[PDB]
Amino acid sequence: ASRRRAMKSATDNADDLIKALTLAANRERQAQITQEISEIVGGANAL
Amino acid sequence: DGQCFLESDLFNQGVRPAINVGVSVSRVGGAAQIKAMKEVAGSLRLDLSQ
Amino acid sequence: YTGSAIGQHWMYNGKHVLIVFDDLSKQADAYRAISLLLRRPPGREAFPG
Amino acid sequence: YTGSAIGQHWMYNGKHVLIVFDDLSKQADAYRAISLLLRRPPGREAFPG
Amino acid sequence: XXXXXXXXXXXEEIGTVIDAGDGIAHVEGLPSVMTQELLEFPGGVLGVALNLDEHSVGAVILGEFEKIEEGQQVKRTGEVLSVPVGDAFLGRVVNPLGQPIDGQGDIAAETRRALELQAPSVVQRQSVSEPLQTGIKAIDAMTPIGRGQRQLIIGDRKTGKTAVCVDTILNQREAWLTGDPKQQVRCVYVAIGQKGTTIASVKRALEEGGAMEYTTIVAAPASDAAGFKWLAPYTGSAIGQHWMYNGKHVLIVFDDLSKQADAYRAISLLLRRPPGREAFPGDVFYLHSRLLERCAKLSDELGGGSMTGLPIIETKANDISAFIPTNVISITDGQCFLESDLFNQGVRPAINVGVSVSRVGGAAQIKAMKEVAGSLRLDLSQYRELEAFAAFASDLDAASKAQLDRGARLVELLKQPQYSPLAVEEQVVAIFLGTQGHLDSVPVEDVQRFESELLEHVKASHSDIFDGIRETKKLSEEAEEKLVSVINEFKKGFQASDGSSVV
Amino acid sequence: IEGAIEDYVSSFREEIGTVIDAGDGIAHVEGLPSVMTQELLEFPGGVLGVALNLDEHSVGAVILGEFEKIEEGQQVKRTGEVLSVPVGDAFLGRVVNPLGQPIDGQGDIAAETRRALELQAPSVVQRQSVSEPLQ
Amino acid sequence: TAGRVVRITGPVVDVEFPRGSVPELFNALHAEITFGALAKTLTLEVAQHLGDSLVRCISMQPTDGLVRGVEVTDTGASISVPVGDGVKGHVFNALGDCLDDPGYGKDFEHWSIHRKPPAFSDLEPRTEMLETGLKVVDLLTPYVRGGKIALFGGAGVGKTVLIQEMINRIARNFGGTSVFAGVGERTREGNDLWVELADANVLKDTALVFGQMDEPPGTRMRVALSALTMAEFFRDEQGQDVLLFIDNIFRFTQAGSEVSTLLGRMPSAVGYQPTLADEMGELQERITSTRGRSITSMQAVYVPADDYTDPAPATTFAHLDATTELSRAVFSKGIFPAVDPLASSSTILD
Amino acid sequence: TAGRVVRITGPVVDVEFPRGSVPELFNALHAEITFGALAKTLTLEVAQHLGDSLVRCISMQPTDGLVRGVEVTDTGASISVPVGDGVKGHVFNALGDCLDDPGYGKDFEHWSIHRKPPAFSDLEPRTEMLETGLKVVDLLTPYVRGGKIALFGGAGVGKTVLIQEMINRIARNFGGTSVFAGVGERTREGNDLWVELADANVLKDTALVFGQMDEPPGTRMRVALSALTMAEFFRDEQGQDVLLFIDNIFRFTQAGSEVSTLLGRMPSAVGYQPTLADEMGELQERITSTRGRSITSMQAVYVPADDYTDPAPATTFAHLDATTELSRAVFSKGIFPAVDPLASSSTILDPAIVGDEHYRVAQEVIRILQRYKDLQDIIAILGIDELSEEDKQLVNRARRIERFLSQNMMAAEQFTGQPGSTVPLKETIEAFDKLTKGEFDHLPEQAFFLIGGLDDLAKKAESL
Amino acid sequence: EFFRDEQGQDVLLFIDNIFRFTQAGSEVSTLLGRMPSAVGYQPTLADEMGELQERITSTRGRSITSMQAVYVPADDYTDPAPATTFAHLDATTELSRAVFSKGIFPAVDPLASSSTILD
Ligand SMILES: Nc1ncnc2c1ncn2[C@@H]1O[C@H](COP(=O)(O)OP(=O)(O)OP(=O)(O)O)[C@@H](O)[C@H]1O
Ligand SMILES: Nc1ncnc2c1ncn2[C@@H]1O[C@H](COP(=O)(O)OP(=O)(O)O)[C@@H](O)[C@H]1O
Ligand SMILES: [Mg+2]
Ligand SMILES: [Mg+2]
Repeated sequence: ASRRRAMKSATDNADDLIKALTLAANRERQAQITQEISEIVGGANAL
Repeated sequence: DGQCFLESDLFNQGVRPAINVGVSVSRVGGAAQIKAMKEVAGSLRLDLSQ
Repeated sequence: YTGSAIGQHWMYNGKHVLIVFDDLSKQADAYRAISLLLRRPPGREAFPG
Repeated sequence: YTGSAIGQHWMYNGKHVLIVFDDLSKQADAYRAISLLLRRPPGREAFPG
Repeated sequence: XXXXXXXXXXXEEIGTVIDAGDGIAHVEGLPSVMTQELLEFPGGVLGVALNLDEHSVGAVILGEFEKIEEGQQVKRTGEVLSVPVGDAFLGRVVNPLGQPIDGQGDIAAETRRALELQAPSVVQRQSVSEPLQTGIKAIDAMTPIGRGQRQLIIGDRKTGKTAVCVDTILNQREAWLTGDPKQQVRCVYVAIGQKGTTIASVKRALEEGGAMEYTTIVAAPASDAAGFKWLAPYTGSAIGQHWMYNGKHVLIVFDDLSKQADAYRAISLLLRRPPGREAFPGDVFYLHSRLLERCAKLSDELGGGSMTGLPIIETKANDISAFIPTNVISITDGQCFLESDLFNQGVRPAINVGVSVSRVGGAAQIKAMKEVAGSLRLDLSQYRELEAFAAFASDLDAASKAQLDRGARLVELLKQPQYSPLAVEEQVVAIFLGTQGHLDSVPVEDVQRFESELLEHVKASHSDIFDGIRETKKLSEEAEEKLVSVINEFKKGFQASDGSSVV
Repeated sequence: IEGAIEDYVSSFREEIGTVIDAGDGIAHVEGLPSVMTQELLEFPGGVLGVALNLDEHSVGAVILGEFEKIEEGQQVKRTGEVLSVPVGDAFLGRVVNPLGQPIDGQGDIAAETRRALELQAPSVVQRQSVSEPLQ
Repeated sequence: TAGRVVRITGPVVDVEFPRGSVPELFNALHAEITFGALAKTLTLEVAQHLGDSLVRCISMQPTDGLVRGVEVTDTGASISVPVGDGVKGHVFNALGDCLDDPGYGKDFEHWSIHRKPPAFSDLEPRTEMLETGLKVVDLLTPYVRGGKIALFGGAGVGKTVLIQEMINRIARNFGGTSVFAGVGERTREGNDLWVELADANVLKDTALVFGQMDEPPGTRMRVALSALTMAEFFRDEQGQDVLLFIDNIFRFTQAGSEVSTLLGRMPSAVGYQPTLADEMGELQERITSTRGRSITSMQAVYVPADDYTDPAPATTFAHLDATTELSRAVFSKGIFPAVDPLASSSTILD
Repeated sequence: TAGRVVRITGPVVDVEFPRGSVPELFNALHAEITFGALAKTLTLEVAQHLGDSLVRCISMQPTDGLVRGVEVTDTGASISVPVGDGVKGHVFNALGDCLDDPGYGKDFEHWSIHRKPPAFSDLEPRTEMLETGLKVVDLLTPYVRGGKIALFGGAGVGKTVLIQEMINRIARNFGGTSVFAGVGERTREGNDLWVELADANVLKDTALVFGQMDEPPGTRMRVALSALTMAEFFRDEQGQDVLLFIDNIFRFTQAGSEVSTLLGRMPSAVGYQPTLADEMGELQERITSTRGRSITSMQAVYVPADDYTDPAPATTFAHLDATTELSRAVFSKGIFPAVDPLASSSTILDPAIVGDEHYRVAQEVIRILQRYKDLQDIIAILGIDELSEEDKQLVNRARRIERFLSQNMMAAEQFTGQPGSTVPLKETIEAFDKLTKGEFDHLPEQAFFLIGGLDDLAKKAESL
Repeated sequence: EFFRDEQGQDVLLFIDNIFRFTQAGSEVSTLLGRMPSAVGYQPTLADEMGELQERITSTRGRSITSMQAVYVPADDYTDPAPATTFAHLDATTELSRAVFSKGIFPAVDPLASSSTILD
C-alpha cells in the first residue's frame, strides 16, 4: 500500500516535471528562432 | 491531407517500415479503402492504441 | 513543377497518375538560395515569404 | 599575434617557447567589436564571418 | 564688411508627405518644427515628429493612418506632445489624445500638459507613509499598498487582474464622499489592447458602483493603431500628474502594460531599429520606467500630493522569469502574483501569498490591521507547505492537523466575491475572526457565509466597534471585549448548511 | 523636348538585352522593356534563364546550369513564352531533366504536346470527392 | 491618369502614377496579363507609398506573365465584396467573385472589406449567454452571444457535423444566417464542404467564402475580412443574428506574417509580423454584438508545437471567450456531438 | 562663431561646426530649448565625428522641444564635476548640479569625468579580508578590503536589502569617506537612502550622485563616471580610503546599448552595443586600489530573465574580486539573503590568506552542497527515501547547512520586525565545522532558518 | 579524376576535412555580397557543395573509393552543412562525443551510423 502511495506521488512529480521542462523547451525554441531571425535580418540590413 | 511519420527509433527497434501508426493520420480515411478492408481493419487502430 | 506538368497532361486526358516528390526540403533550400541571391527579403529560417 | 611573433623569433632562432593565451574568447569579442565598427556583415552569433 | 554682406544675403509653414507606410510617415519641409511636435494632417489625424533628418521629418501617425497618402499637406500644432487636462475629465472616457470617445460631449479642459515632463527628483519626494485601501482582504492584510507606491498585479490569462483593480477603484467611494482632498482619492483606468466589450463592462461596473464620479478611462482598444496603445499610459499619467502636483491623491491602473511593450515593439520594428532580447527594442526599460517613475508622493514643500500605480502584466504560462515581467518587477515596489493554479480551484483573488511581497511593507498599514493581520502571511505560507507535506502522510501529530485546519479556514476566509470591496473597519474584524481563532468551531463550507453575516450583525448593532476602529485606526481593548461578546453571542444563533450548530 | 527624347528612345526587330552583371548563378540583364515575369531568356552560349525579377533598371535572371559561360556584355535574346515543358506518352520509361530534355541518353523523346509549368489548378467546382484507392 | 508597372518582385508590384492621381492606400487596382496561356486580370492592393509617386502593392493573383510598363487602372475603392440576401447559397473568393457561377453578384451592393468596428457607445455593456440548445454546450461550456468560440478537432471527431448542426441551430432557433470563411483551406476539403452542405440542404442559409491555399498570401489574409463584411451586412441591414466560421485563423496570422516579410518589414519575436496583435484585433474586435444583433463566431485555431505561449495562439486566445474540444476517445464511444466535457471550457460559466 | 543642429533622433543630436572649429571628442556643448515650461539648457557630449565638419553628440537631457537650426556653443572641455572635501554631505547629479542646494558647488574645484586609468606600474593586488558579519559571505565569499565586490541577481531577489545591509556593515563604521553612485535604480530608493543616512548621521561623511531611471540614457551612462571622479579624487588627492557603492552597474551597459542603437553602430549578439567590453572595462579599471591607497567598491549587477549567460553580466564577471550571486530558486525556498553558495566565488579564499581552518570548512561545505545539487534530480522525483545511506546522511545535513547560511539581516528589520544579527568569523567557522561533522544533525530543519549564531540556534531549538 | 579517366587504374581519394570547404565559402560570402542564409552559411551552399561532390563519383568501369571526413559544428547534427552532406554518401560512420566520453574508441555511434550496402 505504501508502494502504491509513493509511486502515485512519483508519477505526479514526474508529470509536473514534464510540464516545467516542456515550458522551458518551448521558451528555448522561441528564443532560438528569434535570435536566428535577428541574425539573418542584421546581415540583410548590413548590405 | 494526410501525414505518415517515419521515426528512426521504431526503425531500429524492428518496426520496418517505421510508420508511427499512433500519430500518422489521413483526413480522407475509410473513403479510400475497399469494403473488404473496412470489414477487417476497423478495430486495428483501437487494438494498437490499447 | 515540371513533374506536375508532365502528370497533368495524363490527368486531364482521363488517366490516373501518381507523383512522388523526393524531396521538397531541397526544393525549398534551392528556392531560398535563388531568392537570397536576388536580394529578396528573408523571413523565418532564412526562407523567403 | 604579437605574442606569437615574440615567440616565433626565439623559435626560429633554435629556442623552445611556450605561449599561454588568456583568453581567446576575449580576442573573439574584440574582433567582433572591430568588425562591427567597420560595418562588416556578421555571421553566426554576431561573430565576424 | 563680410558680416553685412552675409546679413544682406540672409535677408504658417506647411509640409508635404513624401512617403507613408504602416503607421509611419515622412514629411518634407517644416524647417522650424520641434522634435516630438504634434503635427496634424488633412484627414483629422495627428502625428509625433520623432526623427528630424537633414531633409525630412519622421512622424509616427496616431489614429487612422489609413487616411494618409502621398502629397498631403501637414501643418504644425505648435504644441510639444501634450494632452489637455483638468478636473473636467472626471467621469469621461477619452482616447490617448484627450479626445472624447464616449460621445457624451466635449471636454472643458483646463490646460495642456506635455507627456515627456521629467519625474520629481530625489529631493522633492517623500516616504510612502499613507494607506491606499484596496478592499481586498488578501491584499490589505498581507501586501499593503501605500500612496505613492507601485504595486504590480502580474498574473496569467483570466486570473482576475482587471477585477482586482476595479475593486480597488470602487473601494475609494467611501472616501470620495468626504470633501477633504487629503482623503479624496481620484482614479484613472488606462486600457491598452483590451477588447471594447471589456472596457464597456468596466465602464458599466464603475457606473453601477458610483466610481465614475471620480474615475477617468483612457481607452486604447485592440482595434486602434499601435501608436494609441503606445501613448495610452503616458496620457493617463499626464491626466494624473496635473491633479498630483495640485495636491490631490491619484490612483493609476494600467491594464495591461505588456501590450504597450508589444505596441512599441511594432513601432520600433517598423522604424527598422535593431531589436534585442525577445525581439523587443533595447529601450523598453526606458518605456516602463519613464512611465512608472512619474508615480510618487510629493514633499509638502511641493504640495502633499501623490500618484499610485497598479500596472498589470500578463505572464506566458506563469513564467514570471520572462523579460518584461522581470523588467517591471525591477521597477515597481512590489508585486501580487495571481497564480492560475489557485484561481481554478476557487481561491479568488488568487494571490500567491508566497511570492507576493510589498517592498514598502507595514509602513503604510494602519495599526489595527498591522497588529491583527501581521502574523497571517508566514502562517499561511507554512500552512501551504504543511499541506504539501501532509497530502501523503498516512498519519501525523495532532498539532500539525490543527495547524492544517486553521490554515484551511484562513484560506477560506481570505476569498471574497467580485465587486464586493470591504472597508478596512470591516476587514480588520474579518481577519480578527480568523487569526484569533474564533472560527475554530465553524465548518469550512460555511466560513465565508459566517463572516459575511457577522459584519452585518455588527453593522446593525454594536456599531461602536466599526466606529471605534475607524476613528482611531487602532483596535482598543474596550472595543475588543464587546467584539468577542458579540462573536460568542452570534455563534449560538448561527447554523451551518448541514450538521450541528457552531457552538 | 519630349519629342526628341522619345524619337531617340524609339530609334532603338525584336529587342535584345545585355548582361550588366553576373555571379553565383544569377545574371542582371539590362534592357528588354517588354520581358515578362518568368520568361525563358536564352544567352549566346546556349544557356538559359528564367527572368524571375524585373527591376526598374535590369532583369534578374536565374541561370539553368551552365553558368560559367556568362560574361558581361553578352547579348540576351528572349523567347516569347513563359516556362514550358513538353509532355506526352513518350516520357514513360525515360529520365528527363526539368526542361524535358533526355538525360539517360537512350535517344530523343517523341514529344506530343507542350504545357506551361505554372498553369491554374482545377478549381472547387471542377473537382470530385476522393473515393478510389491508391493501393 | 492611369499608372504603369515599374517593378515586379514576386507577388509584389510597384506602380507609378501621375503626380496628382496617387491612389489611397488599401485601394484596389486592376491590371492585365495578356499572355495566352496565363491570361488574367490582376488585382493589386496598395500597401505603401514609396515616394516619387511610386506605390507598393501586393497581388491577389499570381504575377506570372506580368509585363513591365503595363497599364494599371485605379478603382477608387478598397477591395469590395457583394452583400445581400442573394449571397446565400453561393461560393465566393476573397475578391467577391463567385466560383459556383462566374459573373454572379455583379449587380449586388458592394461593401468595403476595410471598415471600422462599432463605436464605443454602441457596444453591449454585458455578456449574454446563447441558448443554442445542445446539452453539453449549454451546461458545461456555455457560449456567449457575439463572442468567440475556439474549436479543436479534426477528421473522425464530428467537426463538419457540428458545423452543419450549428448552422441549422442558428437558422431555425434564431432566424439567422451562417457565413463560412475558408481561410487557407484545402480545395478538396472545400469541395467536400460544398457537397456536404448541399446534401443536407443547409446551403440555402450559408454564405461560403473560400480563400484557397493555391493563391498568394494576400488573398488568404483578406478572405477573413470579406466573410466578416458579409456577416456585418447581415447584422446591420437585414437585422439577423449571424454565425461566422473561420477555418483556420492561424493561417490568417501566417499569411499576415508572410505578406509582412514580402513588404520588407522586420520580423518580431519567433517570426510573426510586428503588427500581429493590432492586425488580429482589427478582425476580432469587429466580431461583436451591437444594437440588439450579434455576430457569433466559431474559430478553428491551430497551435504550432502545441505550446500556448507562441505569439499566434497567445494573441488569438486573448480575444476568444469559449473553447470546445472534440475528442476521438469520446466519438468512438458513440457519444455525439463528441464534445469533451473536461477539456472544453468557457469563461461565462460564472 | 559656433555650430548649428542639423539632425535629431531621440537624445542623439548631430551638430555642424565651422570648417576649422570642430570640437574634440567628449567635449560638452550647450544648446537652448525655449518652447515653454519645457524650456531648458541641454548639455550634449560629443561621441563621434561624421566628417564634413559634422559631429554626433549624446544629450544629457531629454531633447523634447529642440528645433533644428539652433546654435550650439562649445565649452572646450569635458563634462566637469565638483571635487573637494566640501562635496561630502550633499546630493549631486551627473552634471555636477546639487539637488539639495542648487547653487552649491559652482565655486568648487572641477574635474573632468573622462580620465585615463592608473598606470599598470602603480597597481598592486589586495588580499586583506573584510569581515562583514554575514555567515555565507564571510565563509564562502570573503570580501577584500580595497578590492572589487559585486552582487548579481535577477529582479526581486535582494539587491536593495543586501546593499543597504552592507552599507550598515561597512559604511556605518568605515573610518574613511564614502561615495554612492545610483546608476539607473529607482528614485524612491534614493530618497529612502538620503533619509536613512541622515537618521544614522552618516550623511556628513558620504557623497551621493544619482542618475535614476527617468533620466535619458546619455546621462544614465555618465552618472557612474561622474561619481567615480569624486571617488578617485578622494583617493589620489586627499589620500583617504574610500567606499564606492554603485547600484546598478548593468544599467550603464543598457544605456550604452540604447545610445548605440541611435549612433547607428551595428548590433552585436542579442542586441548590445559593440565595444560593450571596452566601455565596461574603461569604467571598471578606474575603480582600483593603487599602491598605498584603497577604494573598496561594492557593485550591484542586474541579470535579465535570470539569464546569467547574458553578455553583460558575463562581461562584468571579469573585473571583480568577489562575486556574490543571488538566485530565484534559493529565494523561493525562503532562504535569505538567498546567496547561491556554488556559483558565488572569491579570489582570496585560499589557505595562504584565510587559513587552513577556514579553507577546509568552506571546501567541505561546498562538497556537501554540490553532492546535494547533484542528487536534486532524483530528490525531485522519488524523494529522499530512495537514496543510499551514504547519500541520505549527507543530504540530511546538506539541507541544514543550506538553511543555516541564512541570516536575519539588520535591513530586514523593517519588514519582518525581527532584530538583526552580526556574527564573528570564528563563530561561523565553528558552527559550520560542527554542522559538517554532524554535531547538530538531530535538530529539525525549521530550527535553522534566519538564526544568526550558535547560541541563538540553541535558543530557537529549545522553543520547538 | 585524371587517374580515373585517363588511366583507369583504381584509386583511393581521401579528404580531410571537407567541411572547411563550405566554411571558407561562408567566410567569403558576406564580402562577395551574398546575403547570409540560415544559421550563417552562404546561400549557394547546396549547389556549391554539389558541384564538388558529384565529381567524386565512380563512373562505370573506372572506380574511385572516396573517404571524406566531415566536421559537425557544435555537435549539432542538424546544422545545414552536415545535413546537406549526408545526401551524397553511401556509408556514414558518425562519431559522437557521448560515446567518446565513455572511453569507447573509435567511438562510432552504432545507432546513427548507416550504410546502403547493408541489404
Ligand atoms: N472576485 C472574483 N471572484 C470570483 N471570480 C472572479 C472574480 N473576479 C473575476 N472573476 C472571474 O474572472 C472573470 C473576469 O476576470 P478579469 O476580466 O479580471 O480577468 P483579467 O485578468 O482581466 O483577464 P484579461 O486581462 O484577459 O481580461 C469573471 O468573469 C469571473 O469568471
Ligand atoms: N531576509 C529577508 N526577509 C524577508 N524579505 C526579504 C529579505 N531580504 C530581502 N527581502 C525582500 O526582497 C526585496 C528586495 O528587492 P530588491 O532587492 O530591491 O529587488 P531589485 O533590486 O531587483 O529591484 C525587498 O522588498 C524585501 O522585502
Ligand atoms: Mg483584463
Ligand atoms: Mg534594488
